[PDB]
Amino acid sequence: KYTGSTRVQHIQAKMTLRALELLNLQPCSFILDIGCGSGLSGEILTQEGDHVWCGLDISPSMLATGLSRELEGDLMLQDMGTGIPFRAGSFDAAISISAIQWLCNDPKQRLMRFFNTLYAALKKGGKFVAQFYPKNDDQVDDILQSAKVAGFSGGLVVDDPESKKNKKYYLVLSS
Amino acid sequence: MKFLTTNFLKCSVKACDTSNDNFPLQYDGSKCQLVQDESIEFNPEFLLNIVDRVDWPAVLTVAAELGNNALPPTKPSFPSSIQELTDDDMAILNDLHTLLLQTSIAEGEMKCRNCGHIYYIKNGIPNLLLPP
Ligand SMILES: [Zn+2]
Repeated sequence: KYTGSTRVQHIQAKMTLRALELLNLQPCSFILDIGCGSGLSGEILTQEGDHVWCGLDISPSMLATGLSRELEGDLMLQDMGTGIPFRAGSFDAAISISAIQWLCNDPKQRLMRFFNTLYAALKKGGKFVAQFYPKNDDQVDDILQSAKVAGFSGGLVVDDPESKKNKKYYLVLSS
Repeated sequence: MKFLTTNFLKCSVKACDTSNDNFPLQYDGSKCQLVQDESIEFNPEFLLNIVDRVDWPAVLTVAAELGNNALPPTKPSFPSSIQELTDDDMAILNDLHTLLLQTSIAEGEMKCRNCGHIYYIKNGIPNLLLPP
């Protein structure tokens, strides 16, 4: 079953804006958008922060849709579980909306490959905020533990945690 | 894929992680079709923010592979603030904008100089998926 595309769009815009609030970046930064889907989050990066960005997604159909949006960022067909294919210290920050739980679909190896290479691809002190939909607490702890081993500090923000409908989880990390 | 992206994208192959030749990729001058996109507005704050990170030798290499050798051999340097820019600074920043942001590869291919793996770009989008 499904949600209206306008409704998914509104929710994703809100989560992207919240992620950006959590990131607290300077304008005109260089940002990696991980699991960018059709580029809705990239649109907001451009407009809200005047940021320049690269978007990564595993899905050809999402990226094709991204092409139709007149985006200013670069879309790339790639698999976050194989690592972040950028040189050391490339990005100011990274953002990810509704995507990283896919890493859990060997998962523990892919999770470490993701966090180790992301740590490397961020400038020193670079930040990463990811909204994600965990299946359970163990999943949350596994992700947090992997980030920790990779060298990230920080923690977790849960908005509207009393709400079973509206509860959202944000990983908030610094390198 | 913007020229700027060529200055950060490296080989995705894990065995190449610690190889000096995983970056920059080697772009095929005979395959890469370039596009100028004037729609992306001049952003001098971004350029000032990015310049220290830019790998000039890698800019020179990729640009030469794409048929541009009309670049200064030394990385342009700038004051630390927008207000301190001169007209000459501004002109170079503008040239940097055109080069880095407004120039992209619409269709083409490039390979790792370490492992030889060849990556393809279609409709501006590089395919970075790694086969079995
Ligand atoms: Zn390689």
